[PDB]
Amino acid sequence: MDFLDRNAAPLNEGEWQRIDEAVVSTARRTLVARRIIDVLGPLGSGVYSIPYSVFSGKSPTGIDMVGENEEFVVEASRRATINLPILYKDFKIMWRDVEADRHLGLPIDVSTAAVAGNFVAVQEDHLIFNGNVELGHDG
Amino acid sequence: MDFLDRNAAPLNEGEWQRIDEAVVSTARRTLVARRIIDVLGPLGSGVYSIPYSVFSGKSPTGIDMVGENEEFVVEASRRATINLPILYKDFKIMWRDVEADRHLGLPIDVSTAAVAGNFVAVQEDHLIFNGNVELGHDGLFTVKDRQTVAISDWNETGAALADVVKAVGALSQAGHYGPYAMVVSPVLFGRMIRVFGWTGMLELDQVKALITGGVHYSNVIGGSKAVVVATGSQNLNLALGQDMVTAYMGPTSMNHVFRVLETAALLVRRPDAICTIE
Amino acid sequence: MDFLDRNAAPLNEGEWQRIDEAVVSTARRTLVARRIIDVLGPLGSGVYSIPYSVFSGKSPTGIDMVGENEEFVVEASRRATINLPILYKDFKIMWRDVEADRHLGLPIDVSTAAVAGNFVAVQEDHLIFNGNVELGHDGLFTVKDRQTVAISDWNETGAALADVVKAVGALSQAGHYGPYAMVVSPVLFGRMIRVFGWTGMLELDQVKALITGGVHYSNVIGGSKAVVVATGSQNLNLALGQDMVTAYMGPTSMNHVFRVLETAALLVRRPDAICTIE
Amino acid sequence: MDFLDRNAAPLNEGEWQRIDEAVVSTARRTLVARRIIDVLGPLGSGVYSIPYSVFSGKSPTGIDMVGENEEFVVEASRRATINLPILYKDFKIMWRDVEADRHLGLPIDVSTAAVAGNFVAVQEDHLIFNGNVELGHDGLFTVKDRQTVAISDWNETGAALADVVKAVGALSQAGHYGPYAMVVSPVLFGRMIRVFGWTGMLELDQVKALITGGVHYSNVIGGSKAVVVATGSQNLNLALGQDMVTAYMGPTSMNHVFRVLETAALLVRRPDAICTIE
Repeated sequence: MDFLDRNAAPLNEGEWQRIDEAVVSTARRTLVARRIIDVLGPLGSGVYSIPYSVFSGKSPTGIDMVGENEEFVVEASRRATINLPILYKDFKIMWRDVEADRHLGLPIDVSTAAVAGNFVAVQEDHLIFNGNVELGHDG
Repeated sequence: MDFLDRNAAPLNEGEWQRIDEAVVSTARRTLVARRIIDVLGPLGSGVYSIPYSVFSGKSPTGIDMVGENEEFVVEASRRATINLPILYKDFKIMWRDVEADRHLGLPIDVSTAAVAGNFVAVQEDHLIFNGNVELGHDGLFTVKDRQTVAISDWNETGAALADVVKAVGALSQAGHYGPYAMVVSPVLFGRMIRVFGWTGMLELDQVKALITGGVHYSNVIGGSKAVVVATGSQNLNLALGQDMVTAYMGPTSMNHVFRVLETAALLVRRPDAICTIE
Repeated sequence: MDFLDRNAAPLNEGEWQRIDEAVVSTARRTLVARRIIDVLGPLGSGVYSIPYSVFSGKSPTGIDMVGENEEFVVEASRRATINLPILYKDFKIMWRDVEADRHLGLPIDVSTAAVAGNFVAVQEDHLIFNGNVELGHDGLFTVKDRQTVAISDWNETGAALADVVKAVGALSQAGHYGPYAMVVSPVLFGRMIRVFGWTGMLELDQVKALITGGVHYSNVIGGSKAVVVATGSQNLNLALGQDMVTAYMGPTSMNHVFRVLETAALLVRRPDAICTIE
Repeated sequence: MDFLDRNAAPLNEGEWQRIDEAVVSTARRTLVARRIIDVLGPLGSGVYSIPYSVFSGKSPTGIDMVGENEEFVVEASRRATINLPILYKDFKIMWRDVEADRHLGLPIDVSTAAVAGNFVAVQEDHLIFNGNVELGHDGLFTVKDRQTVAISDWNETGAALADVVKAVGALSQAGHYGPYAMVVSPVLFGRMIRVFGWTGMLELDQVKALITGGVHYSNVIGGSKAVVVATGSQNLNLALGQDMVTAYMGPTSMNHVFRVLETAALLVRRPDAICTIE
């Protein structure tokens, strides 16, 4: 992916792997929704909005030796759409800490990244359960 | 030149070539001044200020069989220098539209850049017609030496031709023969679209036949005003420092911010070569 | 573009050529909007929805001697997105004829395909000009921030020219200079054909001298109304997904059913760039 | 093409050619219908009958997000078939005149051939506009599902324009947008040549601006009647069979005798495309 700048930053891959693992593990601890609800995708950055069918209707099932009838199609009661918001939060790693890890081996204070991961995970859950007014997302 | 980060923005040069085109094609649409007033330069970014002569006065010409007296030198009624400000506006290509180009193929919404280019061009015109108070510039409606003509009620037929004739009168008496050009606020320009007498053409066609440099219009000029110019680099020029260009500013937030900028200013070399009808 | 089964119909490619030309030669003779408004793309099949930016309102341009203030940023009045509907109608080639009139030496009767192309281009116009209620598409005659001019009684001479002048006033006041274009209901267009003044040429041609991007009519515009549009991809685009094409739909009985479709929507990028005379 | 028997006539190629050119050119000067109804074919030779379709009624049009409903079909409302009669007239060339025009140097008299061509073409037009009872053919004034408009007194100023506006209204209601063409009896056409009024143009030139397919006159439209046609091969056709040709038909006395023949028939694919003003 292009948008994700990972080369102008000073941090090595041995830092990135720690930071991402601290985010992933903090999410997997924090989240409730990805227990009750399955992940779809992931789809990449570029999908701004998704078309999705609404079924919301009760209809029978076919039961015959050859199944002549075609009454039994599942009907999309409405084929609506939704736009995918960004949830984000931002955190600083001090230049002192970077230069320390780059000479003295003192590891980055990735607890910042963990705190950001926790806060975005909380916002993900809040979006899912409570919805949001301004985005118009029903929850 | 290095002050514009043509390689630091994420955009490929095809997208640069679409963004510059989406600026230039709205500059050319929007600008009136460059149709009236000749461009001087462009000079490059470094030219922070320009000295210019102001021949506001009149002084006698010699006539002699011998050709000896030296009183008959032209002065410069004042000499002055004017500073070129930066005109600029910022347009903000949001980051996920880049990925939507990268993978969904739907190209970038450069219409932000077009709207910025329009806002820059409108500021260029606004500066040239009405010099900014804070910078202490003067423009064609603020120059104090200029000719003036009392505007009539152009709701009457032929009154716009009459006032144009007055303005060509005053310009001629100032020593400025044509070709004149004129710019009209659109509330009057609409009133110039009438049949005139039985002459078998519009009143505007009379004015365009007399004002052979053409009649233009802009909402930049206040309502019920017009300005008439004895065209040519002899009388007015528009200096360009850096001609209108697009410059990056790095990422601000995740989004990519770009600046459209131009440095230009009006030097009124002959303040008697202008009449405002008002 | 793969979902159209050129190979599953019985028709050979010469018989496809016949019917595609039968569609295109009826579309060209009826499409207005593609002559008023720029085609975006076409984006290709099934590009289901398009994000776009609406730039109503204004904010100040920066003029300063050095670039130090970041307030001067372009932001849309809203980020927006629109759903591309399908326009379609079907026609049913009878299976007998496909080898009956073959041995009459008749080329396949394409007449229903022409009728389908017609009804497609009619629904296209009806969507673009008049919007749609069910899909919620706003059209040129419905978008709420547009300019409006109260129409004069065009039974007078020059009244239509005066209303066109009013419309170009309301567009130019908003900073949208030409080339404009106009589309008029034929009940009005039939009264714009008048000899004007002593000029010896038509009021409609005076308008075309002013509205240089062209004047047109389509019966879709109900009653006495017209719309004047500041042309160009900066102001409006016709979004095309699937450009108009014919698609096979398999047998039915043994008769062959064909579909003609296009997917298109109106991108009102600038509501203020439109004025309706009504 | 055995029935032409061109070798059995005495005439050489240069003697024959002018007889065909005399026929063809007078047909071109006479055939009104082929200006406004498209020729189909010509087909084979003499082919006895053709199947065709009537698309009466007006199904709605598909605007939908998915394309689901299949009701939007051109519903072939009823099948039909028609038989192509021969139209013919015979012209006769005396052996005395042949010999005089071969030894006595005179050019061969062909003044009969063009009169046969004329009486043929006038019969073809009378067929197309008025049908034929004995064959059960119907024409533009006799097809049953056509629109009608009550003709006003075309001695009043503007009456013909107003009635054509009514007819174009009715065709618009049928969903036939243009281009329209129209054919008028001479008694009315001589009433369309008036100054329409202060509009300053002939009423006929108003109608020609509204009826862009052109206005025509013909003998076969008896009395105060006119017809308006939503042109194009999707609404009407003329099917020729054998396009107008001369056949040698064997001596009587020593006089050579020739036949001019035609096989055209009217296909009324959409009886709603026709309005008669009567």
